Amino acid sequence: PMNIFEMLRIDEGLRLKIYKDTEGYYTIGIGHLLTKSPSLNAAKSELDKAIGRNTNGVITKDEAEKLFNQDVDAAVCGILCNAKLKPVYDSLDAVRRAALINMVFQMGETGVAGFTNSLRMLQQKRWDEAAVNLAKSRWYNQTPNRAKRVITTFRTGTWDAYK
Amino acid sequence: PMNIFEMLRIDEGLRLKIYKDTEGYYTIGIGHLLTKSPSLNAAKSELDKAIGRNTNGVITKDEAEKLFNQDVDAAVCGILCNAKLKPVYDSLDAVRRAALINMVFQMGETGVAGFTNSLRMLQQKRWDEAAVNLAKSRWYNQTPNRAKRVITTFRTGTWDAYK
Amino acid sequence: PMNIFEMLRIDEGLRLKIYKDTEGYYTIGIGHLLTKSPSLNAAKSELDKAIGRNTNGVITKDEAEKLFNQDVDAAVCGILCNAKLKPVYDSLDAVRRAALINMVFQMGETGVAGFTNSLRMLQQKRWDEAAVNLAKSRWYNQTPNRAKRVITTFRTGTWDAYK
Amino acid sequence: PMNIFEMLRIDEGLRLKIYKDTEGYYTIGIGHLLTKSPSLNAAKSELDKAIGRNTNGVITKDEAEKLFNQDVDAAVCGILCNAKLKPVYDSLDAVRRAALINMVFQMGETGVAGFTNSLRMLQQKRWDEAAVNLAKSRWYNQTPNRAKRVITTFRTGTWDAYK
Ligand SMILES: [Cl-]
Ligand SMILES: [Cl-]
Ligand SMILES: [Cl-]
Ligand SMILES: [Cl-]
Ligand SMILES: [Cl-]
Ligand SMILES: [Cl-]
Ligand SMILES: [Cl-]
Ligand SMILES: [Cl-]
Ligand SMILES: [Cl-]
Ligand SMILES: [Cl-]
Ligand SMILES: [Cl-]
Ligand SMILES: [Cl-]
Repeated sequence: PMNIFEMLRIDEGLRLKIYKDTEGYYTIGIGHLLTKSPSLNAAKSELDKAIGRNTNGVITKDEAEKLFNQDVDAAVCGILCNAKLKPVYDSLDAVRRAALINMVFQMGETGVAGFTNSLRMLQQKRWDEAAVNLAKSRWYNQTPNRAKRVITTFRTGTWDAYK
Repeated sequence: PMNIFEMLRIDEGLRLKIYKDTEGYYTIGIGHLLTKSPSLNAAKSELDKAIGRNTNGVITKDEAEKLFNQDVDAAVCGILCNAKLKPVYDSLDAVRRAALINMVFQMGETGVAGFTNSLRMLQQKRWDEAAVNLAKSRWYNQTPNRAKRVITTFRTGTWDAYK
Repeated sequence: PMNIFEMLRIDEGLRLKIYKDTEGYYTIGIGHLLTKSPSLNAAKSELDKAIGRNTNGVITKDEAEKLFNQDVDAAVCGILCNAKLKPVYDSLDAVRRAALINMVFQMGETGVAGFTNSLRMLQQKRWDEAAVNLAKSRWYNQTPNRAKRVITTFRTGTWDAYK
Repeated sequence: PMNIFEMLRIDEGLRLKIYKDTEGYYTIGIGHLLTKSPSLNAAKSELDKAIGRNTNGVITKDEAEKLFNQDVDAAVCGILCNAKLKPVYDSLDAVRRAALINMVFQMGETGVAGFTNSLRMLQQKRWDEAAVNLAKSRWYNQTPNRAKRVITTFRTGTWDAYK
């Protein structure tokens, strides 16, 4: 069964033990940054406070899903407080909303808000035109496999790229 | 006279004509991203809507200061909605608040929120300990001149690094 | 089947035609305020913009549910940006979260944030103690049938008061 | 010297000792709600945490101004996250911004957002038309002395109603 958790599990991974992300920072779950502190103990302290348990740096899938939903809520709130993103989000169906949230997980609300032409196209239901435009971007060149899946989601409005 | 506008003018520059930032994106003023679209016309369209004027891609200092204050307000609001940043911000004086906002301009609220040990030190008024810790960071290594000025601001609570 | 839509339908009503709320303001759906303007035309204009349709002041249940979900998202975001509400919300299960959101629909985030002792009790899983305290409140005296249902939801963690 | 602190001091009062507001709730400073709990001890506990001092329920003017600025920042952030208020606020000068913030202190962001016709008039710089419309409102009838001062501020763009 496909949904936003399974989508972001594919795109960001689901890691139950603390690990270093691509910038060297302690992370867990679905891309959840614990701390920029170089101390593994600091990361474990942040994790234990968040989870309410002495984790030893290892969480369960259900705990990861709790952190993930916290992060989804934060993404949605950033979207709703952003004048470029809110009207697009308001106009989108659940699957395309998941694609927009996916972009926020990757680059943050301000980063997604920068796609001014493509966002306008999405609001206007010009799915393929938006997709063709997004595929020309620096975002796409940097992470083309993920971007292609997210763009297919905008084009089709289905989970087909994740099946 | 030193203040947050003059501080960020030194750290991010004050550019009255549209230019490409370090990621190649059209920007103006004090680090204000206009669009990620590769179209200069798109950037000019965003700018003209924001300013209320047909700018030709060139703004006045006062217009730049208006955009800057919009960006400061956005930074402060992100700080106030972040559980790691809000209590620190609430506890800081104006000058150290400017240093925290400066970090948000550079890396965003979620990025600054990652400095969990240093933030705790700031909340506890352990200025030098926070400064020594921040100077060990990847942030510092990447942009050491700016980081050193911001860290001096946290250590001293003065504008001395910008004089 | 019980859920937050059905809960708030019982507590705030589901009205498909524009009506005046208890303060005389044009409202529709599940307590969704359209405008404080005394003009029915103004209310219809706001509604038509929100729905994307020439409604004549009458919406479908599905349209009402869309507006309702917009309002739920706004409530959750206000909760997450409030230092008194966020840690309680983070700690609660889905059913008790619905009770907290219900209070936000009624009185707003700042209003719910005022229940400082009861909120602490909820965070500590002291359900009955929180419920006994809330039943002593001015909120309860003003709207005792709704408050009793919401308080039962906090006490029991079930939808029993709505069945 | 007139400014937003002095404006709201006139409209909401400046009270250095805990008092009950018009709804019976413990309040201090410039309309700052401490708690809805009927316990004066609870109110004193909230106050002491906010101030960092054992206050005995009495604060200094400077402490009141700190709480006031926290409340101004919260109002501005609510304005900036509201699709009806943000574009108006972005377009207004400092004095008229103070009038909008004043309304948020009184009735909250969602309450001010309800003035859909008057807000449009303000965005269009139709000051007198907005003022004439606001004076017809339930808000005005309920609190006519305050509303008249705030409306004069919108009409004139000066502090004249507070001199
Ligand atoms: Cl759609
Ligand atoms: Cl774009
Ligand atoms: Cl990739
Ligand atoms: Cl300080
Ligand atoms: Cl740190
Ligand atoms: Cl540098
Ligand atoms: Cl629970
Ligand atoms: Cl309480
Ligand atoms: Cl009732
Ligand atoms: Cl103006
Ligand atoms: Cl109005
Ligand atoms: Cl009055």
